[PDB]
Amino acid sequence: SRIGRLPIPVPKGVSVEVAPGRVKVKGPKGELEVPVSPEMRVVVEEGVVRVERPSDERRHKSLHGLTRTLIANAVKGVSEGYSKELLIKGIGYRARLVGRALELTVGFSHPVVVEPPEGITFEVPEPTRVRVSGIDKQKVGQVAANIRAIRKPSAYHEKGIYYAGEPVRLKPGK
Amino acid sequence: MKTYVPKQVEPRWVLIDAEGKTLGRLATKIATLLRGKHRPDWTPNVAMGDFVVVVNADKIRVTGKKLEQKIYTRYSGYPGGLKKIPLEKMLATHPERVLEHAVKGMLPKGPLGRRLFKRLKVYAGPDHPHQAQRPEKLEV
Amino acid sequence: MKGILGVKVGMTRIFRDDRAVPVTVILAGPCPVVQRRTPEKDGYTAVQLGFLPQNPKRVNRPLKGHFAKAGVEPVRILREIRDFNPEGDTVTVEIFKPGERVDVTGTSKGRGFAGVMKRWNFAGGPDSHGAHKIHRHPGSIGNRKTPGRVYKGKKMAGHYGAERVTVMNLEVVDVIPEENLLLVKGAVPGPNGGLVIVRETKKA
Amino acid sequence: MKVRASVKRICDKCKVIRRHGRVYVICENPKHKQRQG
RNA sequence: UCGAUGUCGGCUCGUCGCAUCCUGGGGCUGAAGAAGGUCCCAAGGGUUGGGCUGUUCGCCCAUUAAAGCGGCACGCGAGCU
RNA sequence: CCGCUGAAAGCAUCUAAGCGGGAAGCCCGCCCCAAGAUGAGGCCUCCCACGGCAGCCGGUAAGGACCCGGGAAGACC
Ligand SMILES: [Mg+2]
Ligand SMILES: [Mg+2]
Ligand SMILES: [Mg+2]
Ligand SMILES: [Mg+2]
Ligand SMILES: [Mg+2]
Ligand SMILES: [Mg+2]
Ligand SMILES: [Mg+2]
Ligand SMILES: [Mg+2]
Ligand SMILES: [Mg+2]
Ligand SMILES: [Mg+2]
Ligand SMILES: [Mg+2]
Ligand SMILES: [Mg+2]
Ligand SMILES: [Mg+2]
Ligand SMILES: [Mg+2]
Ligand SMILES: [Mg+2]
Ligand SMILES: [Mg+2]
Ligand SMILES: [Mg+2]
Ligand SMILES: [Mg+2]
Ligand SMILES: [Mg+2]
Ligand SMILES: [Mg+2]
Ligand SMILES: [Mg+2]
Ligand SMILES: [Mg+2]
Ligand SMILES: [Mg+2]
Ligand SMILES: [Mg+2]
Ligand SMILES: [Mg+2]
Ligand SMILES: [Mg+2]
Ligand SMILES: [Mg+2]
Ligand SMILES: [Mg+2]
Ligand SMILES: [Mg+2]
Ligand SMILES: [Mg+2]
Ligand SMILES: [Mg+2]
Ligand SMILES: [Mg+2]
Ligand SMILES: [Mg+2]
Ligand SMILES: [Mg+2]
Ligand SMILES: [Mg+2]
Ligand SMILES: [Mg+2]
Ligand SMILES: [Mg+2]
Ligand SMILES: [Mg+2]
Ligand SMILES: [Mg+2]
Ligand SMILES: [Mg+2]
Ligand SMILES: [Mg+2]
Ligand SMILES: [Mg+2]
Ligand SMILES: [Mg+2]
Ligand SMILES: [Mg+2]
Ligand SMILES: [Mg+2]
Ligand SMILES: [Mg+2]
Ligand SMILES: [Mg+2]
Ligand SMILES: [Mg+2]
Ligand SMILES: [Mg+2]
Ligand SMILES: [Mg+2]
Ligand SMILES: [Mg+2]
Ligand SMILES: [Mg+2]
Ligand SMILES: [Mg+2]
Ligand SMILES: [Mg+2]
Ligand SMILES: [Mg+2]
Ligand SMILES: [Mg+2]
Ligand SMILES: [Mg+2]
Ligand SMILES: [Mg+2]
Ligand SMILES: [Mg+2]
Ligand SMILES: [Mg+2]
Ligand SMILES: [Mg+2]
Ligand SMILES: [Mg+2]
Ligand SMILES: [Mg+2]
Ligand SMILES: [Zn+2]
Repeated sequence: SRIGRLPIPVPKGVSVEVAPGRVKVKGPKGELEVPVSPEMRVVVEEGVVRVERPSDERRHKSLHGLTRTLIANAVKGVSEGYSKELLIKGIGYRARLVGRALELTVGFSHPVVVEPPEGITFEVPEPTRVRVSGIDKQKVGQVAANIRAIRKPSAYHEKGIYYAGEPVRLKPGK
Repeated sequence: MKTYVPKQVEPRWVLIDAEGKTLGRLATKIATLLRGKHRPDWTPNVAMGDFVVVVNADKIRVTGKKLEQKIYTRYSGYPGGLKKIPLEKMLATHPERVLEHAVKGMLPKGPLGRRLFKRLKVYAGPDHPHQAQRPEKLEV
Repeated sequence: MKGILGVKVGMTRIFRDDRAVPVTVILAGPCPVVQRRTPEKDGYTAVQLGFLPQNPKRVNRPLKGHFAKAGVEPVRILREIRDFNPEGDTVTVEIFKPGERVDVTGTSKGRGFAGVMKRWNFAGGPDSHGAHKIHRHPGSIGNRKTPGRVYKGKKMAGHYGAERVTVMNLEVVDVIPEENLLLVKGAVPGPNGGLVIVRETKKA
Repeated sequence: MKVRASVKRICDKCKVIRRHGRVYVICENPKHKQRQG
């Protein structure tokens, strides 16, 4: 019944060095930096990282589980790295890879080209499936959300952009 | 016996850094200096106060949501000329005026206090061209 | 941001592809750069151009002097073209190609102390049905006791015309280098023989 | 979105939120979604 | 306020409020689509010409993106009627 | 309004730390005025270091004003 106390199993060989207000992480896939509240404390242990709050005030309870999960996420990233699959539903709807960028053919009067920001790398195993991959989470999380917005799911048809494993809840017409 | 009246006195120049300092609680010391009410020879109807050279005025600090909710305003004389200006943007435009406007309102009204604000010189940044005055820096 | 000083000769029309194109002609060139504004020295970028040679008998010492430091012959008029830096010592209409677009400035004709039906296009009062000496009057200028005052920026009779006016996005119809003549489709302010500036357009 | 001074929960699935000084009411039934205004 | 603050409507000239008629941005929709309905944000600009009547208002003709409601002494007679 | 990551509150949550998208509307950009902006700004060139006794009087310089011929400028100015 608590996260800010759950340890953070740092998997070798990923580094963690504390610095007031932040924590930097290095991994087989790239660096990351976790800005962190000063009021907390990040404790380094063998192959484990924790975070201690200095009191049970509500404002310290909140930032606690928060900070643990940021660092924790930052570790899986530089090691496993995150990704997300997008599902394309729509007859004429395609999605091909343009060198490095992504053009989406989803019925508009035009192709929607999206340029990959730093860290993010687009990939296409299927003109129907898309896999966004990176080391950051609130970035891999964002970009994908952006792409899904171009042609969101519809309420009346399996037609649009869907998160992988996203329900197909539809309404009736007539 | 009558009260003492001080002949013309060579003013003194002060240098006050404002970085980190709180806005309204800095301008209260300045205006006091300007007024000269820190002098044993204070006199109401003369400019017997320091000159105040404020610096790093772009780094003044403030409490709460004021950058987003403190609305500096102007009235352009014409209809609809009510200019509503947030604190955030006065800094990102004309910062030396957040402090000025603050002290300005803490100085009396009329001529005197209108030429005391003149003795105030607030510059944004760590430097001032008043080196030729050798300002006596103060800590407050 | 190329631009050039010039005078207004007049306006006719020409034919271009079975079509009549109203044009106003301008004696733009040739303008010699008599000074270059700078950010370090003056704090901003521009070019002081000269236009119309002037009889040295009417030119005085400080002016004669300034014309010296620039190795520039005297001249009648001096205007700047902000954010403009020609590579050379002299500016000419050659800087304009046909089919381009320009913004034109001229000291509009002066209508003197003109009325309200003329400066502010008001409608005045009727010419009948009982109009008592108001056929060309404005009307009511305020309310009553609240606000009990008159607005600033209010529209009333007053001097109208003879004020700077900048016309924009005109078309370079043709340029006659031989004579320093710029043909621009449209209306250019001010009377003929008046001064005008021809600055590159800021529209798209 | 509904906007009213009587924000309440309509089903077992509704959830009462405070967001940005405001009280919303989110749910999987978009109808029940409310704001306090 | 009666040793006077002239009172309806119109014309002219505006300007503000926003409980928004239009254009703009949204949620829900018994939202398929187009077109509507209902709340929310928004007052920048716009909001026609006519027939009847002193008329405000309202009805009607032809239109429109729309033909909004209200405050300024039911704005405005040392400005007109 | 729509979200990303996300605790409190092992799930969930657009927010409590933080980052995005998004109105003809706010800010800038566009046109015009404007340093009496007495906070009276800046730049180019010109003039000079005159006599008598932060003031006065007198004669010049760089310049200007009056006077005149006039102007799509303008009631006079
Ligand atoms: Mg370790
Ligand atoms: Mg311990
Ligand atoms: Mg003190
Ligand atoms: Mg005191
Ligand atoms: Mg003083
Ligand atoms: Mg404060
Ligand atoms: Mg400034
Ligand atoms: Mg010409
Ligand atoms: Mg001119
Ligand atoms: Mg005239
Ligand atoms: Mg006109
Ligand atoms: Mg007219
Ligand atoms: Mg009329
Ligand atoms: Mg009539
Ligand atoms: Mg008429
Ligand atoms: Mg009569
Ligand atoms: Mg008459
Ligand atoms: Mg009138
Ligand atoms: Mg009256
Ligand atoms: Mg009043
Ligand atoms: Mg004039
Ligand atoms: Mg031709
Ligand atoms: Mg109810
Ligand atoms: Mg219930
Ligand atoms: Mg839910
Ligand atoms: Mg009386
Ligand atoms: Mg009475
Ligand atoms: Mg009376
Ligand atoms: Mg009386
Ligand atoms: Mg409203
Ligand atoms: Mg609308
Ligand atoms: Mg709409
Ligand atoms: Mg239907
Ligand atoms: Mg339908
Ligand atoms: Mg529809
Ligand atoms: Mg709707
Ligand atoms: Mg509006
Ligand atoms: Mg309106
Ligand atoms: Mg009508
Ligand atoms: Mg009739
Ligand atoms: Mg009736
Ligand atoms: Mg009837
Ligand atoms: Mg129609
Ligand atoms: Mg409509
Ligand atoms: Mg009444
Ligand atoms: Mg009544
Ligand atoms: Mg009345
Ligand atoms: Mg009236
Ligand atoms: Mg009358
Ligand atoms: Mg009347
Ligand atoms: Mg969600
Ligand atoms: Mg989430
Ligand atoms: Mg936040
Ligand atoms: Mg953003
Ligand atoms: Mg944002
Ligand atoms: Mg988005
Ligand atoms: Mg943005
Ligand atoms: Mg537009
Ligand atoms: Mg000007
Ligand atoms: Mg000046
Ligand atoms: Mg001022
Ligand atoms: Mg000057
Ligand atoms: Mg004359
Ligand atoms: Zn519900």
